[PDB]
Amino acid sequence: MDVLYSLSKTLKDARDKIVEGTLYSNVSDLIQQFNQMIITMNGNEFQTGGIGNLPIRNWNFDFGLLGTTLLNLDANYVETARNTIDYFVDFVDNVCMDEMVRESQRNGIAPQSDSLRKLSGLKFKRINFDNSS
Amino acid sequence: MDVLYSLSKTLKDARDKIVEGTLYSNVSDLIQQFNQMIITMNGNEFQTGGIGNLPIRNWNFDFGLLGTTLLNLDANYVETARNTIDYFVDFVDNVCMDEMVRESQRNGIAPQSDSLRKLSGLKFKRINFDNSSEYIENWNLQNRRQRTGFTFHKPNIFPYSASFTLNRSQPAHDNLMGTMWLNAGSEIQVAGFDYSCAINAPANTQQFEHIVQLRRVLTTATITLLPDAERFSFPRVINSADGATTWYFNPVILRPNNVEVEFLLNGQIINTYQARFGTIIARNFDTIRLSFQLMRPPNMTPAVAALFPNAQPFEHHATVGLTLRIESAVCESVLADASETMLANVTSVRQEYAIPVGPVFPPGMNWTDLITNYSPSREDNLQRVFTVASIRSMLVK
Amino acid sequence: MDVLYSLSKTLKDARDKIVEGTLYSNVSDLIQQFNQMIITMNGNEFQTGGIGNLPIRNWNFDFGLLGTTLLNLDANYVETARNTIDYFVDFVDNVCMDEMVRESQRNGIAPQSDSLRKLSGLKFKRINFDNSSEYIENWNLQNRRQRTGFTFHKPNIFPYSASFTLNRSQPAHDNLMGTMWLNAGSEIQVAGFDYSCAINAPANTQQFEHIVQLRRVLTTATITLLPDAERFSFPRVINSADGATTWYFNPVILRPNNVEVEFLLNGQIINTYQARFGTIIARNFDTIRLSFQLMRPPNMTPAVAALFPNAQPFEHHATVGLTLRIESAVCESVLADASETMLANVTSVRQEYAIPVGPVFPPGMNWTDLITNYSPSREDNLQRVFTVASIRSMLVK
Amino acid sequence: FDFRNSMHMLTSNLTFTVYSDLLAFVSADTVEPINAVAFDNMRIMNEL
Amino acid sequence: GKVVDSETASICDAIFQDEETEGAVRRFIAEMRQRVQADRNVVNYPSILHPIDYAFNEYFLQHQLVEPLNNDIIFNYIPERIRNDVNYILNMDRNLPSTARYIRPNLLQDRLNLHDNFESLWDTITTSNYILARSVVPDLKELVSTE
Ligand SMILES: [Zn+2]
Repeated sequence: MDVLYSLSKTLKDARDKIVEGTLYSNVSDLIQQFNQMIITMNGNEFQTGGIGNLPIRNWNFDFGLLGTTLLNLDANYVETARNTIDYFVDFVDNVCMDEMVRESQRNGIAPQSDSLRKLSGLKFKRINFDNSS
Repeated sequence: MDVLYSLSKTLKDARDKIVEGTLYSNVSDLIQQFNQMIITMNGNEFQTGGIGNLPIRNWNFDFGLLGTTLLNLDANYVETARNTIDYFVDFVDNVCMDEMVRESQRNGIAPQSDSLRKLSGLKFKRINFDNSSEYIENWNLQNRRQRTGFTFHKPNIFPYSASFTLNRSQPAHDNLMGTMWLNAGSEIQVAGFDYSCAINAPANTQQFEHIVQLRRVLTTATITLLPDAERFSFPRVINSADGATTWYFNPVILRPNNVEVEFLLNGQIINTYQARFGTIIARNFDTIRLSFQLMRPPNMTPAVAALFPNAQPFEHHATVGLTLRIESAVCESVLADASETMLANVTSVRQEYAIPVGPVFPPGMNWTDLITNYSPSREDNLQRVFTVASIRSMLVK
Repeated sequence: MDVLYSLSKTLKDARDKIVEGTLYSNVSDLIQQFNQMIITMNGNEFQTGGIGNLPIRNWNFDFGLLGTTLLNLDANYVETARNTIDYFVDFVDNVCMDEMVRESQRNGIAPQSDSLRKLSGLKFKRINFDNSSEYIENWNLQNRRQRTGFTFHKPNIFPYSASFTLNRSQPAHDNLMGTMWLNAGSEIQVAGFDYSCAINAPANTQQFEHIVQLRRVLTTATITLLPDAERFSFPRVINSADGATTWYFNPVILRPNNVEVEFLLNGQIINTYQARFGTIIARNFDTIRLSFQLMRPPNMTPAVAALFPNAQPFEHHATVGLTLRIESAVCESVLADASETMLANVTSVRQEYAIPVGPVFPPGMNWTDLITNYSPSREDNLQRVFTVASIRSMLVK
Repeated sequence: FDFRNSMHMLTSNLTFTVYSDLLAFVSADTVEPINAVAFDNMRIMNEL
Repeated sequence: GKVVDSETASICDAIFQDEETEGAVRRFIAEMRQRVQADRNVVNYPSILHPIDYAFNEYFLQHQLVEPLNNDIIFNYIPERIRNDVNYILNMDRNLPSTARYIRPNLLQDRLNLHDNFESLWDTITTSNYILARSVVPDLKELVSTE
């Protein structure tokens, strides 16, 4: 669960703090966190949906990191990034929605979906952060 | 534009994180960003004003930097800084205000002022940072274009409208049937009245209906629906449709029968609720249709029977009603609501500086007029102007 | 002038052929041409405006060349370019508009503005290229004493004219004979009426004729000719020729007899068609002559006989007519038509900037007035002004 | 190995001149000792 | 065309000839020239490394710890005092090319508070700083004959 959270403030504090120009050092502490994620992911397949009118979209991972080199971000840097975020966006949506319907009388407080039951896994907790929401 | 934004979160995340004490470390990633700015600036002359009662202060730039040769910020460090910020504050104010008035039909969605037209310049883009302020977050997404969106408590979607429609009337106005309503802001109250209490109506039931077409689609709306329209539950003397005379309304209220609320989108029913009062969700709609009936009571105690005779004069007028309030909703277009100060900020700056009526906005930024004819040009200008107001409120309230 | 042209196909074939992706050598022959320009420019200062509500903007130049490298154009390359084009765009606009208003008598065909008079300069000619834009293609050929026109449509050759001519009339207007018509744009409708139904006419036939003189020759015209003038087939109350009273027209329509259309050039018949309805070709003409007759029906059923008595009152007025429409044609002179936006562009820019009436064009660029007195000066100014409008529309619509 | 993904463009400055030690460029003489003065300004060592 | 460095060079001449490498390659290698702007000091040279290599060398460029240099800065590396101590004369003589470049001295204070436990070492410092001092303290003059 807490996992899930990060995945977002990750993107927001991302799709927000990354604009044509900004001097790198406003994100050094950020870029890092980001990459860390990509790694943990790549290689693990995922499944969502499977009820009512909820499509069964499948997902895969294999993405390049993010050159932490440059001092001032050039437009070209952004686009090659936004294109990688828009897969996580369109992803998470399909993720939230999937566990935003299943219910359980007994332990109806814990995770349910084949998507999330795999997230609470241990090898993933290498991500949590900035829980101010 | 995006430029503008930074200039602020720069100062706020500045005038806030810079105080007698703290360890450098908290601002290392910050100080830097800051300086970068100063550089790009120094040397460029700026002009603001030249309209109505708006001063024309000119600004020169020649400022030092910020040593990074310290750990704990000594008071002396602050003051030598605050003095340099207070020129940017008193500046930005004079900047926002300047572009918070000019309007353009053709390209209203764009920058205008001799101040900003120079900001969108390329040599300045070297600044932009920390775009988490709900409004900018949405400004950007709108230029690449996608599912934009905002949040409003008791939004302001209904232009003020208070009227009636007599479906059955006669000169004496002694046996009317019709509806009267008040649509305003986020609320609708509508009453259906039948002076005859459906005495000659099929199944002794009179059908009523009230349709309200929103100028913009609302999504994820939390709505309160209650039976009765208190506003139309008391005696009134009203002007006739032609304004030639006045009629008397003496209501007695009955429960609305077969209540059905439909939230439609492009003619399609998206949500429908049958006699459900309390809190209901309307997830995506551009139209609300309220249908309800007055059913003559099949069984009446003497006191009730006495109010509804078989023949005129009809002295107690059977009335049924509904009240609907949109507590919160999301809209892809900016709107005024009950919590945000944007409309008030824009309207206030224009009023204070005696800004002349322009070609886009109605006189006085009148909300009813604006939302009634919410053209693309008015919306683009409104969004630009609301986004600037939000940038300004980060520093000046 | 020709200068001006390039400045555009430069940008279009630019803002179009340059995008995140394309391989290197798809722009080699292009990049070059581009730069060449920048050079010639930088250093020279420009000015636009100073007339009516036209913003007097000042322009300067000083832009770097390029990084004539990288294979598959990297995004970063684009943006650093688009930012340099958007100064030329917003420029040219302010340039076209400036010379899209000034009129000159004696020699009005040439450049006027302080902006353009400097462009025809020699040190600038180092730019012209790709003159396939129908209009420039024709501008050049014209400075070379040579023939060639433009392809038009549902053209606008006829100044508005709606009137009648009574060949036989009397105070009561109860037994008239004559014609009424509407010439407008590319269409002509004409009706011949004879209240007496040729009762006393030789061979019981009344001859009619309608002549229309074009202000410019049209060549290669595709024309639709149909019997009947629907516009003059209904009852009317019309003002008398002297404006002192009104007459009644109550038409009943008969087929036009012995229809003959002649397309003449300098008095000579170039094309002639006898009773041919549908699509006909008129290859070169400056005049159209429509001749048609009303022939009293030699045999009439009772219902028909009843409409045409031997003696007055004549209550049903025998009418025959023709409709002619020029679908397309070529003209050696610029004209307004139903597809091109030139006239509208010129008229619109002048109206928007409150440009004062000048010495050449009629108030409001009124088409009827313009084509009615289409002097050489008006045509030279119109062509200059239309060519500029077309250059502008390559970038700004 | 994919070429285009390996080929990069280079932003390098052009022709500096590095200086160390520094100071040196400081031309400086000194009054004659008999004329000293402290923050005082009246004179240090004033007992003729 | 002029290019980056040795390796960069080699590679080109090399591939240029491995027949099976898109006619586009030769092209690019071909017409692609350096970037030489005299004014400003710009030099954009065509190069080739590798993702991880560009990575390196890159930051090395974006962190050229080399600030400018004006007569003014020289004047400034000087204690606010002394300049305001008449007894001492200051003046300039050499000019400064807009080529001037130095290396920040990095003088962040104590950072480490040894002055509250590491006696052993302070003593060694003081000692040091002390001898240092004697080396400077000007010798005296004009005394009163001992005898
Ligand atoms: Zn057509």
